[PDB]
Amino acid sequence: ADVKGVCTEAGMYALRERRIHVTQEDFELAVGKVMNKNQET
Amino acid sequence: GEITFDGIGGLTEQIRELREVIELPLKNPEIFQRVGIKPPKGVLLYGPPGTGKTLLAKAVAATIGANFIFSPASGIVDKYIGESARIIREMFAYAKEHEPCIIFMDEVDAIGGRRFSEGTSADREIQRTLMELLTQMDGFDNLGQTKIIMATNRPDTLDPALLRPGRLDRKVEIP
Amino acid sequence: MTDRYSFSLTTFSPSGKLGQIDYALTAVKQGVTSLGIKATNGVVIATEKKSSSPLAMSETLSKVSLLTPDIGAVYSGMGPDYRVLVDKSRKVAHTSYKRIYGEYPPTKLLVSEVAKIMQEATQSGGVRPFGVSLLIAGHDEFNGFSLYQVDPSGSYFPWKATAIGKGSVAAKTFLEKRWNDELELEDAIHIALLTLKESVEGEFNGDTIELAIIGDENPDLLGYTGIPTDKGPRFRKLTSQEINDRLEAL
Amino acid sequence: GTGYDLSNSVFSPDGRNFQVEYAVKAVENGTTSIGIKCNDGVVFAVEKLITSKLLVPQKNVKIQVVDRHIGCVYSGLIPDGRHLVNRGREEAASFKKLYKTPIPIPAFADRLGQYVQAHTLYNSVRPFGVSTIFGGVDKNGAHLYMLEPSGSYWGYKGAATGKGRQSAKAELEKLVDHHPEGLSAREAVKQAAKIIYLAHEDNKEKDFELEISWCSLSETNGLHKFVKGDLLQEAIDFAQKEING
Amino acid sequence: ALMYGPPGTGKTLLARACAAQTNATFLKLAAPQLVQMYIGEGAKLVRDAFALAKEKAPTIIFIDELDAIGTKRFDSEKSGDREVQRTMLELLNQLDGFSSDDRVKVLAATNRVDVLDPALLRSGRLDRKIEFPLPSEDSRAQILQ
Amino acid sequence: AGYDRHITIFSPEGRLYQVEYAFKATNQTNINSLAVRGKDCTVVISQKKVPDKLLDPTTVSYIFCISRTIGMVVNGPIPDARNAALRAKAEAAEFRYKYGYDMPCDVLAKRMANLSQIYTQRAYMRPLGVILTFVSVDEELGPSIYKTDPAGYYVGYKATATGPKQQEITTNLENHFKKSKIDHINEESWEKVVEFAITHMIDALGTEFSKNDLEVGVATKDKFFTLSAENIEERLVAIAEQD
Amino acid sequence: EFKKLDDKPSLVDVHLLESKVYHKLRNLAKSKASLTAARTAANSIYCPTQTVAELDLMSGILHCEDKDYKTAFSYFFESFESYHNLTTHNSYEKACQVLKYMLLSKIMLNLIDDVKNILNAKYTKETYQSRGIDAMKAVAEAYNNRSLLDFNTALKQYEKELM
Amino acid sequence: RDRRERRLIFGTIASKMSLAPEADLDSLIIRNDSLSGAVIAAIMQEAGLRAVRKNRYVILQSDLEEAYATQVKTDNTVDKFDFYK
Amino acid sequence: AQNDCNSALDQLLVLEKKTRQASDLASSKEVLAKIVDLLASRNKWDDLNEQLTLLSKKHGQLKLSIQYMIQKVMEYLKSSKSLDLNTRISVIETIRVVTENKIFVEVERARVTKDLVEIKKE
Repeated sequence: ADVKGVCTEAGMYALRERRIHVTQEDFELAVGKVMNKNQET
Repeated sequence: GEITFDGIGGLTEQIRELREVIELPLKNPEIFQRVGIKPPKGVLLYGPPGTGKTLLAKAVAATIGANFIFSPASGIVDKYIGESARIIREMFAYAKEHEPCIIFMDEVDAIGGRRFSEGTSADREIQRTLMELLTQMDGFDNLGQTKIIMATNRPDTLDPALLRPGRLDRKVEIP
Repeated sequence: MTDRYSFSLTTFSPSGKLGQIDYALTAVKQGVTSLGIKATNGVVIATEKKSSSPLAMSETLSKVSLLTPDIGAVYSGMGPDYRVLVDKSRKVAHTSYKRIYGEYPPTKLLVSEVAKIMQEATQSGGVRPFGVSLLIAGHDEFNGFSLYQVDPSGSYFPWKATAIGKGSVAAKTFLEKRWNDELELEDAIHIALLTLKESVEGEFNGDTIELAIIGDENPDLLGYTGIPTDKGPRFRKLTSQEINDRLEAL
Repeated sequence: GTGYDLSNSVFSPDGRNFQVEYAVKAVENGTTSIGIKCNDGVVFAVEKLITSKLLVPQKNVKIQVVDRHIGCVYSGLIPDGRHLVNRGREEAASFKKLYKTPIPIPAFADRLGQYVQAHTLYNSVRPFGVSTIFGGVDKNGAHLYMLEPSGSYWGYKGAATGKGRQSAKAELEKLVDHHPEGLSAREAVKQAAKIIYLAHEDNKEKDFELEISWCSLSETNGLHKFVKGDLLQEAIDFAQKEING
Repeated sequence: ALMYGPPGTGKTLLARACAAQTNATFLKLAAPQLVQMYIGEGAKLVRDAFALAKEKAPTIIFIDELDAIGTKRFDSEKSGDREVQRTMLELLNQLDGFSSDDRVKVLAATNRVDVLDPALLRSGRLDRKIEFPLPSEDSRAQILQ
Repeated sequence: AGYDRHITIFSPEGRLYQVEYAFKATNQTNINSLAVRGKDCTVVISQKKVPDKLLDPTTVSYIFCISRTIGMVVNGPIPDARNAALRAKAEAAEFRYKYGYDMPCDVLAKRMANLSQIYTQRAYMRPLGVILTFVSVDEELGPSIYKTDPAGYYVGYKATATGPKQQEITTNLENHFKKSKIDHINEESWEKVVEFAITHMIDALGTEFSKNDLEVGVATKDKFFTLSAENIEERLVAIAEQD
Repeated sequence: EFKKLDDKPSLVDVHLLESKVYHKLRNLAKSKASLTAARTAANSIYCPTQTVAELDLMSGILHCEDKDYKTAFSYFFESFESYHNLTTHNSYEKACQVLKYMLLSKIMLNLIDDVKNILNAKYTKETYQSRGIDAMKAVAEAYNNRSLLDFNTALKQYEKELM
Repeated sequence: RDRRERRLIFGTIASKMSLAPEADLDSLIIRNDSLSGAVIAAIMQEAGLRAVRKNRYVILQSDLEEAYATQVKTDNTVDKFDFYK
Repeated sequence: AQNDCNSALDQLLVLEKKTRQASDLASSKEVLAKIVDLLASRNKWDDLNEQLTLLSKKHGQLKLSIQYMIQKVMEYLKSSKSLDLNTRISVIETIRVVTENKIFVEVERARVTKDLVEIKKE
């Protein structure tokens, strides 16, 4: 389910920067976002 | 109202709080308008109805010369399509024409519950009612020459929506 | 007439858990951010000072207590449980060791003595168990500087840095990265202010941090200015001005 | 709410345990007893209920002595009141031996207070359901005290408790005002008797037998003694004169 | 007045006696009939009761149960029990409305006192709270005769 | 076990229901207190009312003199207040024999706190409801105010208040102390110290009170005394002598 | 580099500068996005009062170039209140630049009356007079009378500092 | 709402109502720690409304303070929690 | 000379007891007319005015007694003019019993303001 979330979070980054595709870059940043949540205090 | 405000003095504390929320904006919008903070919204009287709460509600109406609108909350519970929408709407429209006005809601648990147990039997009619009051409030239409005063013995079958500021903000207690 | 309560108030649940220990732990998670660091050239412990009131002394308030001369403890949990526990720990440490072996108990041995108090209290009825967790940071001349965790049940485990309270995990991340052994005590004080600034936001000062170190000597901490006979304390609590001086030191 | 109706070993949010409420209630459900402080003394009087002619006078007086100069009378339930007093007595004997002096009325208030309060920290001991009005003359003046069942107590100028508590405070409050505190100890028997009469008006399902006692430093000399004979008899007459019916 | 306390002594029988003596019209109004699952209609029924009662004066409105102009609790189930808060409230609001004139009486009867909204504190509501005790030797003997 | 409020044991949440309810409704008994520090005195003002004309208000006590020098101000009810008084008195006396020295506020506070905690863990006793403010003018610290509260928590103050006019009292003293750069006012005579107290009191609770409606307890070096009824009016008239 | 070495206080600094670079190159879009990141970063951590207000100064500066004089008004309002409570402990460049901008935003918005109110006010203008403050008063007034002569006059005298 | 976030909400409502050089934010930052954006806006708005019913046209930092302190409590609860004071 | 002044002063201490500050005795213009008119006699009207103004800041047999007396003395000050004219300002700022804040009602209240305001305009 997280692999599906990564793509959708990556997409908001792509969309802001007004691209007509998603890039690899967006996906790394998206993985970083999910890992941040898992570690919760 | 059918009973005087100065004549029921010795109920003094409650009288003064009620004057200051109600009378001053109704007579003089101009002061609330100059500061740039809105006139008061909705007032709650809570604590015993049998100590002479009811007397106070009538009494405030008497001094302003406001139109006193007494509502049976259950009567707002018709079992037909929209009769129940129609009543809220009529009550408000008429308040604006006949402003100043007190809209007095007698024991609010039936138009402003919390749910029976989280379940439903008839406690969705209660929700249909309750969304309409929150909508008028939230709306573009603003309460300041129509005042609504809610009454109930206990605050433990008021909805959390109402208890949140901006649907009631003034809460008078009977001391 | 009088009590008859002897039935244990700590009992097993269908899963193998112990209701009272589970409850008590919720309190500890919600308690004040405390950490402990072994700098290797010392041990620095820091905890949040707080005030009840600006018109209130916080001299009386107890967030860092000396359990035995070379050893300090700090906690997250329930303040009243902490205060009594410190007392039973001080008493047994003094009677049973300080002229029997002629010195303080070793750190590990003192962690076991605390552990026992908490476990008596968990086994036995008439009383509910302690609701606390401690970080016992220490020095003993037969084990160096140490850091332990003491759990509510009295389970303990060795650590070389940790944090407990609210916002622990991330506090450990910053500490893990910045310190990896062989580090000046001073430097560990600096790292510790940095970890806690990121951890606590809204208002931050060194007047809301209470800092103690075990990691110094003065002649004043032999307790006499004459001719040595023994080594004496190495516990020293800093005053607020000294802490602001280390906050100014980058 | 709950747990506080069966226990006392935990604290109500109301600040007042439901079991404690029930203890007060049984006090109002007894008989009337009162107490009058005066300008030299204290006079105690009680309404003793007459139900049948199978009961015997002055052996079911609810006035019980502690020490020598303290007279103790109560409203509520009989067994609670006697056990409370038997404990007072024992502390009183202990007192006298140890300090070679009689037990104070303030001391005795404390002694009682601590036995009641002890049973209101514990769910394993059940407290007392009586209010006891007591007093006397001691080395440090005259005292009227009232002990209530919480373990609340104070010194009063005047006291009533029971069924007839209200009517008694009314009739007392008029008489005390008129006087400086209640005039003479002699006068106080007549005054007392009027108070009992007004208090009877809340009963009216039983007849009563009037019983008074006093402790006076000017007309008894510091001892607790019953008021009987001539003095009681003039007092019945005074009451029936002014109070009609 | 509000009565609670045990019948099985002729509580019902006493109520009718008072009715006969004052020359009141006795109206037995059953609290479960109002309590309608339908809108308001129950509210109207309370008003009609007063209306006829005022025309027929003297009158005792004798209320079988107290469980359906009451028992509303203080919890969040007082939501469900709306119909019962509303029938009651109106009947009281209406009595104090006309308190100076004694035309209509309201009597409620039950074995025992139930949770209710405050109303025992006011002359114009059901002021009076009347207890039934048990008989005694004089009373049993009259009852036997 | 049992339940978490039928006997004293932890709540689901790690809280204790009994200590929080002990904080709340034990200060609403028609009591409001403040304590402020003098230069060479400590002043307490506390409300103290009698609802009958038939209740001798001398016996009515809620400032107690624990020793000849020590005072303890209780906020909360007389059944509780005497359980804490008996303990306080005993502790004071014991201390005096054993350690040869008069009892400090702080030591008494600390001892009572730890004891309450033990009674908090017990399943057949309660924590007392009372809030205890211990006052004197120590020769080992000057004027002192130390307050314990019911959870086994206790802490020292330089000035304190209790009852829900806590905010009002605090703010008036805080602004004042920030300006003057001291938390103790300077004046010798007790009289002027009580006038300083009243000034902040009257403003803050927004009312003045009668002689028999007040009770004022003053700590001095080696004495604690309560002011007679006339003495408490003298002070209220003396500010009004100025007006 | 910054975001995986915990050099998070530095991150706010670079984001603000990254914006200034973008703004000059003519990427008005790039500047807003960068700034929103400095804003996320600033609220991650505890920081000085002055820093926070300084980003808000940039936010109001982009909101004159990307329009919405109203939204520019509202930040510059936030910066100025806070500097009022700092009193005269605000640094010189910061206080002066917000005030230069505040007066300007109103003139474009057509709230001409409110430049004269800033001018009279001295908790919201400070003690400061300089050529800039005199130009804004002169243009806003040159604006009200419908006067071109007056505009040219301010433009020229005031020019070095103003422009 | 973090500290930079609350700060803005006091400012934004404070623009809308009477204000003066007394309307000290520094005081407020200590007084409120992390309450929702709904809650901060609600309170700031109510306090201007309440002052004006107490027959004050002016709003000051003093005015907000006296309104707030009344609304927040009417019963006395000793410090915060049982976890730390 | 002294004796008549004393009967004003001693009778003032009787009046302070007299006044009404709880449900005690009773609020009378009768006593205050004895003090203010016979002190005007012992002394002069200007002297009366300063001493009286300080006395008013404490009790006063309910403040209407004081308000009536303040108007008579005021008419004398105005009549003479010069510094007594100044003295009218001083007196009215010091105490509020003719610019009264205990009640807003009275004709005497308004009158005393209108005369002060008229001299200030002029």
